[PDB]
Amino acid sequence: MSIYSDKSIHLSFLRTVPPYSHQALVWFEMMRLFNWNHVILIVSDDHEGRA
Amino acid sequence: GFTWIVPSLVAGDTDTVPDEFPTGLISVSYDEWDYDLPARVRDGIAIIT
Amino acid sequence: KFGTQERVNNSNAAAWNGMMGELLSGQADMIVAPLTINNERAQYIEFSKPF
Amino acid sequence: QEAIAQILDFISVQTLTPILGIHGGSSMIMADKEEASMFFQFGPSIEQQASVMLNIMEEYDWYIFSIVTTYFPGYQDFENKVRSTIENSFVGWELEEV
Amino acid sequence: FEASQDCDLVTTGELFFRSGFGIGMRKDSPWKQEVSLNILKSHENGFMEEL
Amino acid sequence: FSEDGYQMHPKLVIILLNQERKWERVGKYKDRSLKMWPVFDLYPNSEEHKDEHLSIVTLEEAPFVIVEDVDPLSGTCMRNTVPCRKQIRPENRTEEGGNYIKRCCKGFCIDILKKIAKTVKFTYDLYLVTNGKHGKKINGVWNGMIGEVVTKRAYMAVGSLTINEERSEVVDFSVPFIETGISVMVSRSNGTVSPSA
Repeated sequence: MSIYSDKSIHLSFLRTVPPYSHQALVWFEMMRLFNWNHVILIVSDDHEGRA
Repeated sequence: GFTWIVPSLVAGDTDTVPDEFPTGLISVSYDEWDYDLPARVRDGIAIIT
Repeated sequence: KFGTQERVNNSNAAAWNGMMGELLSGQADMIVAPLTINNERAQYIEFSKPF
Repeated sequence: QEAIAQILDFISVQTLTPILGIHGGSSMIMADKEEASMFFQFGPSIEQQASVMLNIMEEYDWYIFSIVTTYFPGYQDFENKVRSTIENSFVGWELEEV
Repeated sequence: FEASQDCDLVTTGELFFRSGFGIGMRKDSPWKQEVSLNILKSHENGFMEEL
Repeated sequence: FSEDGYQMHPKLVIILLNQERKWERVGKYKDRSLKMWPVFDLYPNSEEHKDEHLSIVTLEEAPFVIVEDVDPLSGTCMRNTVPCRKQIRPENRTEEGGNYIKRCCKGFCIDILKKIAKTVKFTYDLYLVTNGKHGKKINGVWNGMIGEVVTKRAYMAVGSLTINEERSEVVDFSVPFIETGISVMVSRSNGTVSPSA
């Protein structure tokens, strides 16, 4: 869950693996592969999407 | 000639102030009158009603 | 309208006024009119050399 | 103590009964309330405070300013709220550094 | 005055850098103030003007 | 409240650190408006004279000193106009409650003061005269801005004010900034013909 990433609300929280938000790095990494800078993003409206 | 301005958090309690803070430090804080059970509750109850 | 930003009608607003905003929305892909080239607009769109 | 209000937010989540507070920790600024949770505290919003800082600066007409911040919570938005508040106005005040 | 004197020569344009004429004296002259009053009177009575 | 759950319009106070350990509220915030109180005379490091207090009084005359009414909606003087206040007291009314006026003075005279003030670097308060207009000696007593200069209610008086021996006698005057004086304004009716070609 992404909502734990804000240190402000949960300041003691650490996790073994990266959130869904950090998954975009892969998507970003994915972008390297297609050699396309233009894409479209569809997100739900929540703390996780905006993050 | 340089001046500093602060949000609520740094001021904290009115009574305690390390003088490490420079003088002329400008900051915002909640009203003394407001900070009384008297009205915060009076108000809160009014809100409830 | 040709297009001017409006600062404070309710929330702060963009240079979406008249014809220019339409372009910002992506509805219009090109403006072909007697559109004056100026600093204000050049900050957001691309002007050709003056006709 | 700041933490007591957060516990109470959890309680709101737990029992769905309205709770509010008039002083002290319950009053302190807290994480944006989860929509499901119901809760009232007498704490000024970060954005509001930033606005007051701007009004104060405007009153003394101190146009030129910088922001020193830390990684402490709400720092990124503080910049965002200021950007909007500073940006909207016609005046040419200057942000020097963040 | 010279422009009047010859008329072979002419003055042109608009007077720039306007200035008042006042006696020059060493500082602290206890009379300059009186002088100022006196020349003031010269203007007041039309003497300065008459001359 | 607001979506975060904090009160939408909580009461708040502007506070400063007074000398030593004291927290003194410089001002208070009510609703939309920001209340600023100059609790400390000097925001400077302990100097008191600062810019010498220079309450200045003037009067409206066109073009030089122009009074304009500020936008009601667009609160407070806009851009160039500098505030000038005279307690708006009905002189005839006995009570004569005087609330300083909110009309903004602007023009050549104001602009000159603004330019000179920066070099001078002295801060000043500007208001409008009520009694006597341009200084006048009636019977044994003076009137106008000169009165406030004599009463020490004004240090310096600015305006379209002309110069004369009496006033130079009572108060020191600056050097003149514009060529002026008494003059005539008339209609020119016709031109003369002489057959001299």
